[PDB]
Amino acid sequence: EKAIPKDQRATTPYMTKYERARILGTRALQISMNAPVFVDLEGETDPLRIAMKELAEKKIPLVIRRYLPDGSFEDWSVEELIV
Amino acid sequence: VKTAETGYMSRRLMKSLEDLSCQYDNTVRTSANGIVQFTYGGDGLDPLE
Amino acid sequence: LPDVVVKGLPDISRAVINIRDDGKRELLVEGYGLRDVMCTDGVIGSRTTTNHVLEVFSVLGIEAARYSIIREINYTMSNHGMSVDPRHIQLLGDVMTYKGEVLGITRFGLSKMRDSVLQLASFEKTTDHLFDAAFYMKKDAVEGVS
Amino acid sequence: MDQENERNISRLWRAFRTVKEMVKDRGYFITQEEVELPLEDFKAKYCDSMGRPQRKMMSFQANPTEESISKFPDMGSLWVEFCDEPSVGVKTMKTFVIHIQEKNFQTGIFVYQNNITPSAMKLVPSIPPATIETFNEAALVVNITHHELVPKHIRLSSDEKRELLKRYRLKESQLPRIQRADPVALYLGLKRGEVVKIIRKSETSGRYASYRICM
Amino acid sequence: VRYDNSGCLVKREDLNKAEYVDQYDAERDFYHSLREYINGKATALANLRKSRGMLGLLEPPAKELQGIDPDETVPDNVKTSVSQLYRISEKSVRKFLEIALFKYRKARLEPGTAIGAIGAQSIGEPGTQMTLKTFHFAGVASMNVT
Amino acid sequence: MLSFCPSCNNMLLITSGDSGVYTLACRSCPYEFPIEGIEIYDRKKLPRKEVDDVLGGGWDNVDQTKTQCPNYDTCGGESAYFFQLQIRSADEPMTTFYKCVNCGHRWKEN
Ligand SMILES: [Mg+2]
Ligand SMILES: [Zn+2]
Ligand SMILES: [Zn+2]
Repeated sequence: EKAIPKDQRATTPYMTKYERARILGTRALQISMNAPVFVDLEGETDPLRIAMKELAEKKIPLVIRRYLPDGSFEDWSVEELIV
Repeated sequence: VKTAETGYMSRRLMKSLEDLSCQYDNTVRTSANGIVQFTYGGDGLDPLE
Repeated sequence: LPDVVVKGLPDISRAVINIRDDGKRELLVEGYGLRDVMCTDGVIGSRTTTNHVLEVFSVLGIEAARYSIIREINYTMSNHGMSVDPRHIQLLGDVMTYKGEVLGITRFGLSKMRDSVLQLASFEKTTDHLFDAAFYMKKDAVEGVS
Repeated sequence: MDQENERNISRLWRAFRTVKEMVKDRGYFITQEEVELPLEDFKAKYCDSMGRPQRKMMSFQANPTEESISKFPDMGSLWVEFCDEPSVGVKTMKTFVIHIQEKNFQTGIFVYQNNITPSAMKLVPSIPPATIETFNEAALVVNITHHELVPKHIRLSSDEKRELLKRYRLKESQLPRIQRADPVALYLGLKRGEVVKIIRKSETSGRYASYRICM
Repeated sequence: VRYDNSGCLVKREDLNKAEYVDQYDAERDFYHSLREYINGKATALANLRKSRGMLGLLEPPAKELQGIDPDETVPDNVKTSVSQLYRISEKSVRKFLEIALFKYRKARLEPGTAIGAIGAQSIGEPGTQMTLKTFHFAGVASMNVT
Repeated sequence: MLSFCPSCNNMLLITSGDSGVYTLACRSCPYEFPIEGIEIYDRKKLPRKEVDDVLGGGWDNVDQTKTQCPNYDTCGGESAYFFQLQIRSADEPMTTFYKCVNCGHRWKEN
């Protein structure tokens, strides 16, 4: 229940494949629910493709909460997780 | 015989190993949060990579 | 009378001397006694291994048991051109031996620490496990993927 | 005959070497002079002129070393006693317990000859200040910790166990277990809740450490 | 760092004492392997250099004239011959180290991986292509171990 | 033992008579063959079961082939003992198994 503060963070600084897939799914679901996007569609209508473009421009407004087995967690913004 | 035995060892080992996943502290644990490997393979390396 | 044992351990079906493609004439026995062979004179107990995992466990311990499991599986799929990464075998040995004893992948073995009555039912023996859980009033959480 | 006697003297010499090693790596004052004892010297010292191997005057006292006592402050001296009767009875077990109580020995090793009486399991677990490790001479002809298939088990102190359970943010129940009466656990005199560090070696991942807790 | 079992530094005389083995030891071995490979390449270059009569600067030099280049006395012939045979640039070494470190970092198991299920399938899918009956090469005539 | 009565040809048995005499008394018939200082003995031979040599290996009596094993970067093996089994369906072809003679590495080339 106690958040590990941003200054120290034990878990990997890289986005995992599962984190990428879940972020894309969540953002695509939000877009499919008419959420505003922060990228240039250039004619794109697919929420998944728009979410992929957002992830490419590193503009998805979500943060990954990685719970440790000991019950704690640390937050990693999508932008600060590197691919 | 192989067709008849397909899906038996995989199913049994699956029932055994379904819930073992890598944790964010690099430990392999059961779904009861009990440690099976403090590090995967004693190396932490994915065989796929 | 002509069936009693006067010499040799009463656990060996037969002993055979083999050659490991060298000048070394090892003997490997088709028996069920490992401690007796190790404590037999003229044999090195430092390097004397059986292929019975449960025998290794009873004689040498759980760590040697998991080593024996890993090596036996690696030998079994190394004789068939089965290129499986050894980490999968290591994980199998660890999951089989992490409770302190060699627990198999059978219905009795699965009742190790899981307590997941629904997972156990979906595996095998649904009704007996369900009735045991209802009678003991088990309170298994929902954590398994099953 | 003579073949039985010579095999018996060699076997007793080997078992004596094994218990010396077990006490030495449990952490006690035993060095290579009384570990590496040749069979001829065993005959010279612990074998009567008659030749029949006696198992009373090689029972010895083991004291903790400075390093062992510093790591584990609570560890008394050790009394390793060898039985002579194939089937041990209540009387000799009672006199062994009396010896333990009267000499204030934190533990006592009882290496019997052939078998142990059924009544022992009611009688041995009654010693508050101490404990008794019950052994068989054939079960320790060869010490298993010298086997190529047994990784080096290192028992951890209470401070080390606390440090491990904190570095991993763990409870004891989440640890992998090693059984009471496990062949290596008995060799090391492990107790419930005592964590052992296992140094195992792998071909594709090198040397790495795992941990087990005695239950 | 390789702390103790109690969390203290190791005295650099017990660094590999084998009760201070922990995690990060595979990483240490990997770094040592990288150094060993680079040292093999450097030793090959040095052996070629000294086989040409000129100095094989395997060890760093330490003298008053250590500033001057030790290839001035060479008459422009074996210099270009050695550069023809082995020419290891600093950019090349740095690129190799970057690639190797990147690959090792990428090879680490990712959290959340269903590693147990992956291992189960990796051990069981090979178990479908193997015969239940034990088939042996014609002429082995060894003990029929399954 | 395996002795039979001359009268009824039933099997003879040793019976303890008076003064502990071991006679060859016949059940089912009044026949008595006593032992007056005579040694009735049955001797049957048994096999010697001699020593056996080292097992070794008869791999020279196996079918090699001309194939380079995947572990050609460790050992230069161009031969492999083989046997072919059609563990595939009748529509599929046959599968071949191999074992390098230079390292002992087995693999199925299908
Ligand atoms: Mg087909
Ligand atoms: Zn008759
Ligand atoms: Zn080969």
